Amino acid sequence: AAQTNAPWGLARISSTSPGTSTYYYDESAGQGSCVYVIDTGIEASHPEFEGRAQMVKTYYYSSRDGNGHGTHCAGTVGSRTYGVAKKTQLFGVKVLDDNGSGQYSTIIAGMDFVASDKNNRNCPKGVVASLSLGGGYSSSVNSAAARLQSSGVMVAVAAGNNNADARNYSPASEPSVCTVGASDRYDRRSSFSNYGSVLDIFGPGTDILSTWIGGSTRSISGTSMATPHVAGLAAYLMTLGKTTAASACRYIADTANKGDLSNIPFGTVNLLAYNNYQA
Ligand SMILES: [Ca+2]
Ligand SMILES: [Ca+2]
Repeated sequence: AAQTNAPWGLARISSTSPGTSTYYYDESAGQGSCVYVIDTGIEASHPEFEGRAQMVKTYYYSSRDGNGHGTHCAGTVGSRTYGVAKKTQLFGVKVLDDNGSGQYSTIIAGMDFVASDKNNRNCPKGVVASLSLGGGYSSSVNSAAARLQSSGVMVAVAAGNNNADARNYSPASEPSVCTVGASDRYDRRSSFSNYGSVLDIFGPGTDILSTWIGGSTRSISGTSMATPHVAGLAAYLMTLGKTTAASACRYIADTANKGDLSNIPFGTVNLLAYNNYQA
């Protein structure tokens, strides 16, 4: 299948070179996989989700996304127009308040929640969790992210937006999960993206169009936008039988576009998420 005039990052992920505008993907489109978006929530009524999204848990007064950040990320995973995995199932877990902020004990609780809740849901092709959040190093946060991964969920986390080594941020610094850096439309590392040996992969994160609250859309930037391209891609590959939750990050790295990016510091992987689609 082909989506013409796609957002650039969806094109980038199905091409060996930059500058194309068509997203080429298999029709299966992540059908039968599930992605948990652990964030500010998801506006599930947005037309672009087509009834495929729902809130399953909130740690605040309401389950509503009063911010937009979670809706945007969810959109890049699995919205019709803006998503990598256009037929996946989205579940929203609200660990961040409507200012985009959250305590570490709540974030941890949210990851433990997903590990359990997945056993109650029908996800025959597998389970993915997208965590477009982070702060300073915490061994407990890293530990929760490790638990979620070892549960059998493909965990994808943002590297962070400090133009620094990701080793000092969590859950970015947990080795066992899939730590995602950001690139721009010219195949440069995004000027804000963290880097370092703990990064596993890069994805598109500068000027990413996606769904917003109030039924709208908008284009924002960050490692937060790169993470759901990778989470979506994982879902899409698992539905294809190409990989499993335990090895998806490694599979994505082994099948990535190698060496295309510029401004990658020495010791950081130069690998950009790629679907390898061939009609
Ligand atoms: Ca190339
Ligand atoms: Ca890793």
